[PDB]
Amino acid sequence: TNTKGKRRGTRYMFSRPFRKHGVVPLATYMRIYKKGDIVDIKGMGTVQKGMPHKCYHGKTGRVYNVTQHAVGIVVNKQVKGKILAKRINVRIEHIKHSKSRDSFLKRVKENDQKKKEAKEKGTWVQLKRQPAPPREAHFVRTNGKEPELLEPIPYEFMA
Amino acid sequence: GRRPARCYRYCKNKPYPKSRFCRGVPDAKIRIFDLGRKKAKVDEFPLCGHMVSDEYEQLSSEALEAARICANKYMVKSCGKDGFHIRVRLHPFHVIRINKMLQTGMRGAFGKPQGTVARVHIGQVIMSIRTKLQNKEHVVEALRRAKFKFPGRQKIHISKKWGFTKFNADEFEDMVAEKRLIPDGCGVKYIPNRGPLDKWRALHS
Amino acid sequence: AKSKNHTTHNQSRKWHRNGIKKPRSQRYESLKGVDPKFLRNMRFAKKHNKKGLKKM
Amino acid sequence: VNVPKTRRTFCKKCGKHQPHKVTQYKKGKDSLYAQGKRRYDRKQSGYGGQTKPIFRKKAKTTKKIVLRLECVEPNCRSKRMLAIKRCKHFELGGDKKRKGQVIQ
RNA sequence: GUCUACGGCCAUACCACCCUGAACGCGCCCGAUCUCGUCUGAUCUCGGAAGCUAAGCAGGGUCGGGCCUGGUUAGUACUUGGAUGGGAGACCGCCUGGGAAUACCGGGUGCUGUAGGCUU
RNA sequence: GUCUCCGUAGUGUAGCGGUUAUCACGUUCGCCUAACACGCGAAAGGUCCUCGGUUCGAAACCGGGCGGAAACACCA
RNA sequence: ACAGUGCCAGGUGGGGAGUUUGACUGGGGCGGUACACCUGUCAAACGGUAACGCAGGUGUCCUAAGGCGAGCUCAGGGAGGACAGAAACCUCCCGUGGAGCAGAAGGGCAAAAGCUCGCUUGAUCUUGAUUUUCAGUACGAAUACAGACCGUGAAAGCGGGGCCUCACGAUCCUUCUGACCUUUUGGGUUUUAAGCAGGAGGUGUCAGAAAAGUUACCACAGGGAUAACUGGCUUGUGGCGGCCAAGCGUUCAUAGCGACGUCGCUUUUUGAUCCUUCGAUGUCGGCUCUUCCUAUCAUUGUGAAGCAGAAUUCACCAAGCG
RNA sequence: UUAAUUAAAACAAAGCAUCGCGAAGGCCCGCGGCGGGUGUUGACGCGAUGUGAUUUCUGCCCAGUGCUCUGAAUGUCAAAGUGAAGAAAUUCAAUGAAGCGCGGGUAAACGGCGGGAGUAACUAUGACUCUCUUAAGGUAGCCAAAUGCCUCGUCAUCUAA
RNA sequence: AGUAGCUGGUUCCCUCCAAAGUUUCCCUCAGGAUAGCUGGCGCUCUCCGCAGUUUUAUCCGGUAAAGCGAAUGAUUAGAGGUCUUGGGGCCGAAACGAUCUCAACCUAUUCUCAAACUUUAAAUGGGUAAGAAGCCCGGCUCGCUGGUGUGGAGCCGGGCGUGGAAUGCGAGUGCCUAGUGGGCCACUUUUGGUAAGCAGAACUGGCGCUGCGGGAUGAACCGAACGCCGGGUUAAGGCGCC
Ligand SMILES: [Mg+2]
Ligand SMILES: [Mg+2]
Ligand SMILES: [Mg+2]
Ligand SMILES: [Mg+2]
Ligand SMILES: [Mg+2]
Ligand SMILES: [Mg+2]
Ligand SMILES: [Mg+2]
Ligand SMILES: [Mg+2]
Ligand SMILES: [Mg+2]
Ligand SMILES: [Mg+2]
Ligand SMILES: [Mg+2]
Ligand SMILES: [Mg+2]
Ligand SMILES: [Mg+2]
Ligand SMILES: [Mg+2]
Ligand SMILES: [Mg+2]
Ligand SMILES: [Mg+2]
Ligand SMILES: [Mg+2]
Ligand SMILES: [Mg+2]
Ligand SMILES: [Mg+2]
Ligand SMILES: [Mg+2]
Ligand SMILES: [Mg+2]
Ligand SMILES: [Mg+2]
Ligand SMILES: [Mg+2]
Ligand SMILES: [Mg+2]
Ligand SMILES: [Mg+2]
Ligand SMILES: [Mg+2]
Ligand SMILES: [Mg+2]
Ligand SMILES: [Mg+2]
Ligand SMILES: [Mg+2]
Ligand SMILES: [Mg+2]
Ligand SMILES: [Mg+2]
Ligand SMILES: [Mg+2]
Ligand SMILES: [Mg+2]
Ligand SMILES: [Mg+2]
Ligand SMILES: [Mg+2]
Ligand SMILES: [Mg+2]
Ligand SMILES: [Mg+2]
Ligand SMILES: [Mg+2]
Ligand SMILES: [Mg+2]
Ligand SMILES: [Mg+2]
Ligand SMILES: [Mg+2]
Ligand SMILES: [Mg+2]
Ligand SMILES: [Mg+2]
Ligand SMILES: [Mg+2]
Ligand SMILES: [Mg+2]
Ligand SMILES: [Mg+2]
Ligand SMILES: [Mg+2]
Ligand SMILES: [Mg+2]
Ligand SMILES: [Mg+2]
Ligand SMILES: [Zn+2]
Repeated sequence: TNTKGKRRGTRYMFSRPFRKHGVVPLATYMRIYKKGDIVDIKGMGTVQKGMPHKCYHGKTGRVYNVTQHAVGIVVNKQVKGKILAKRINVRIEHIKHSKSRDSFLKRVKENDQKKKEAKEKGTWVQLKRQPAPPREAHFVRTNGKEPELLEPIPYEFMA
Repeated sequence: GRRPARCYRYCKNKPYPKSRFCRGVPDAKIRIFDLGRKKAKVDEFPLCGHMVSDEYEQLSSEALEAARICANKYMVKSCGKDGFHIRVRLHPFHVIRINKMLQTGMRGAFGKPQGTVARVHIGQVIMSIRTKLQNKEHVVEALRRAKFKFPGRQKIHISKKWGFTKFNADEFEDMVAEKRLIPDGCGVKYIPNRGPLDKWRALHS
Repeated sequence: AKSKNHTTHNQSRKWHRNGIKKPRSQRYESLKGVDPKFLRNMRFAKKHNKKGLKKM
Repeated sequence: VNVPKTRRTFCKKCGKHQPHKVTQYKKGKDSLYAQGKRRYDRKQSGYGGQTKPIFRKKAKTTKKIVLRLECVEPNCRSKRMLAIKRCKHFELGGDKKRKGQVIQ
């Protein structure tokens, strides 16, 4: 069997990228995390304190507690046939604001403005996204040039 | 002394180099990969034939040694000791193990090193011969004979590259005229339009 | 005698018979595990809410 | 392991850091009239032979060292147990390490 | 056009060598009474203002190395799903989708926030 | 094959992590004897089996080799 | 006044009694520990993932090798300098770490996490939450805080052990520490004893019995979950046979042989495995008797020889008869 | 002698050699006693062992494990008794039976009884020597013996083999 | 009526639902406890929520491949310098004087490689989001933080429905609970072994528990899953005769 070691199998996961070792940029420490924020967990091997467990590397959670150096994250973990909402304490080095919801918040603001602005102009605008439709009919001009004829090439043993 | 080569023909195990974990590997049967007139300049042997593997398999260091002798002797007899240069293009790095039986059985069955083999892919060159353009017939015959020392199917192919270089034979001469190629013994260094202009001055002075 | 050692064969089939249900979500989460110093003041903030009742 | 014979650490009686005398803890001799030793004697009497297990399969080769602290305040003299990790060799107030010395 | 202090990203910013640097700066620089520290006022600390851009530093240069970024490599290698496909096998082809990396060729060579100067 | 152990002057052997690498025999030089032996006074001579490693320092301690020697190998 | 006997106490006591004499395991035993743990790989780019899989490590070590601060920069190399030489010490230059950080490995680290100094004991007291294994139990280890006392620094801060990943232990019992503590049974005082809380004494079979053999005089319950025949898959080993052709054969590769290599066949060898049989398939050899195969020793009909004859060798059709 | 798979080389045996015991004893039985067997006995006896007629001989080892003998000289050592502290429970000390330790004896008690190298004027051996070594280092005998793996040992005899 | 974690047996019909041979602990390995898988009883609602799926956003990763004129490790061949070190020579008085020559060394190239290497780097894959529990305003509480009426959280009132991707589908929740805890087979991936109808894993699907058409025959292959029937048409397979 394997060992139950805490950091087994993290040889590459927690190592620093190529030529990106050394000091941690201080903007990592200047980010503002608030209750309810969505953060991507990513263990950084440079700082060994508050390291998230390997199972949480690459998961995205929600901030619920904020301390001097770390935050509390509610992150789903699947164990066998059930999913548990787990609460981890992770130093802010090993997290980053998730941009998954930013596209949504951008859309909400755009939606509301169009909803508000169109209302005063008495028009119905589309708000819901849609899947990419089949492309509509169109014309392809030849510009007086015959399409290039293609043929398969002969085999050659370029060994 | 060793098992029939059918036992270790196929690439069934991951590559198993002689490393700090696999200790006690006996030396490979083949120790010489270049023979003939190795010191001939790039311009003396424009022709190159290849023995190309048509299968994904393992060749034993014993069969590499056997083929090398087979191809080398025929060339010495039909072209002279100074009329060719042979380069075996496979090195036996993968190690094959043996679980020696006389009795535990299959308990503790991991095997000790038994030998070495080269893992060859389809379309991969097994060995190469460069010589003069008038010995094209003797190159094919040398490589045709050497095929009988290897399992599986191998194809002979006369390359379009000049000798053991990576540059096509139909233009190699033109590139050397304008100093895009610089002979450096058996091969040619490539001169790009890059780097300090001093190096250009040296080539043109 | 010897027997099988371990497997997870048939396990994702059993897990999905009653579905891999996500955890239940309520609009109010428990304050369990939050900073004790911050929770102490939040209780004090609630405790005196009624002081500004008339002003509200 | 080498430990100083004094250390300024926390005293519970005083509620503040105080100097402490440090010594090794030693198990006291067993009382004949402790309830556990009285029950054992009565059960071991008469016939029946041994009645409790006798442990044989010892495995540990060291013990956890417990340091007996005492507050040096003449009025307090409170004591506390402070266990440290396992060690084969333990001493109190041994010679302190020196750096850049020739070893003879 | 540009610098000083403090920075963000952390080579398009690095490394080697060469050229040029108005003004103010930043420096080199001159000393050791005091503060401070040394085997040594070299460094560190302190007090200064005779000299100099020599160097640091700034800008530029190099068919420059690196680095960043494209092209090619190549719809190649690899790959998800399919067949009562081929082949003794090893393996390979096709159908349905995804899709790399060298060598080789080209382009680029720091951006910028806060505050404060110089430059008619 | 599994397990345990051993390699030190020419021979047989000690070495209680810091030695001028112990003892006996052997070899050499000189006395003694007409000579030999015995004996007396001196001298020399260790690839610490080999490679690597920990250590401030390895002949020793720990691993990989090279030879050697024991003990086992049963129920059919 | 002892023998002796009654009752206690210490020794002896397989004469006798009871009982035990681990587990995993390509049968069991012997051997190993894959039994509690840790690193890399396997492992198929979340996590998880087996084998007596592979390469290794652990039961320790540290008054500093813990904590803070400051100051420095390492391995290696180049070039110089009395003795000084490959190697002593001094100087300048290059040096992205190629060093060091107790140890296995992997990760991390350069005005530091390394080295050297100065001061120190955050390796202290305390309640909860969390993570890892996970049953979302325990321990162990670890993470964020919170409340006190502190250290260090000019300060921001950092620190409640070791840069991170291992370095460990329930109940019962014993021992120590703590309180103007509770109980100590009708009340009171006092010794004692028992409670409550936190350490330690240990269970390495490491969620934790107290444990030697032999049986061929043997027994029961079972097992084809499991060994000793046959049979089956496989064919490494054994046997037999091809292909290439360096050589041998005075000459001459192939009359006859044939290295280095390589492709097969057979199940008359041994293995490997454990599929059938343990509410029983009688276990070696010989004798006797029939039958079948051909990979042919002889005989019939043939081809080739380094076939003059004779003798012999190679090969073909061939298992009728020996 | 294994009734009913073993008739034997197994057991017994005379012979031989040990050992205990002089009776309030040795050896043994018995739950029990002024109990019982040997014993209607007395060392030419009774009890406990080994070997196994005769013949010849029975070597060395007391370190190990046993057995045995001497003991206040004398480490450890229970209860009881003695002394001191205390309110007592209790604690502490002093003393010190056997047995263990200590020292002798004993192998017809259980048992045990080496290794390396050099050396004689052909070669071979090596009487001889050196060395490490144990409590002795296997002596007189005997042997491919019912005991020897290698092994169907080597030589001779017995056969055509 | 000793105990038996072991062998054997365990008696009527129909209807409905329907497993497991896996996790952890156990002197645990032929057995238990435990979670999972099952059944039954319901209840709380409904006529927003959810999903073994895709889309759109956004992260995570170090395998396939590739690389080695990039680090580590292994490795073939020549070429140019070379006094900075050696072996041979070699003319001497002789030296770092001359002379080559072969080596080490250095610089560019070159052949071949890695499960316990790597700058790169897929496919398949894992997490999250796609709103009313949202958005936007005004106010109030604080013993927390604080140059600031700053920050943060909490609470009160108010206003906004184009319910803000596709598709499909009613959901939530609680008790009690048996059997199981020997598995085995196939595509792909994969460890050991010469290999095995061998031993050990991942994924899905199967057999076990399951008939039926085809593969002559057959646990697993191919097709397809089953109330009792009539007609029609098919799948995989077939159409000389059987
Ligand atoms: Mg394999
Ligand atoms: Mg099982
Ligand atoms: Mg008693
Ligand atoms: Mg000026
Ligand atoms: Mg100065
Ligand atoms: Mg200048
Ligand atoms: Mg450039
Ligand atoms: Mg610039
Ligand atoms: Mg007894
Ligand atoms: Mg008994
Ligand atoms: Mg067993
Ligand atoms: Mg995966
Ligand atoms: Mg520092
Ligand atoms: Mg605190
Ligand atoms: Mg440290
Ligand atoms: Mg009273
Ligand atoms: Mg018997
Ligand atoms: Mg027997
Ligand atoms: Mg079976
Ligand atoms: Mg068999
Ligand atoms: Mg064979
Ligand atoms: Mg010839
Ligand atoms: Mg099986
Ligand atoms: Mg039967
Ligand atoms: Mg029969
Ligand atoms: Mg029968
Ligand atoms: Mg025939
Ligand atoms: Mg009988
Ligand atoms: Mg009879
Ligand atoms: Mg006797
Ligand atoms: Mg005798
Ligand atoms: Mg004796
Ligand atoms: Mg004997
Ligand atoms: Mg004799
Ligand atoms: Mg005789
Ligand atoms: Mg005889
Ligand atoms: Mg009954
Ligand atoms: Mg009964
Ligand atoms: Mg059982
Ligand atoms: Mg237990
Ligand atoms: Mg059964
Ligand atoms: Mg990996
Ligand atoms: Mg690869
Ligand atoms: Mg299998
Ligand atoms: Mg069943
Ligand atoms: Mg089913
Ligand atoms: Mg079916
Ligand atoms: Mg068929
Ligand atoms: Mg019909
Ligand atoms: Zn105190």
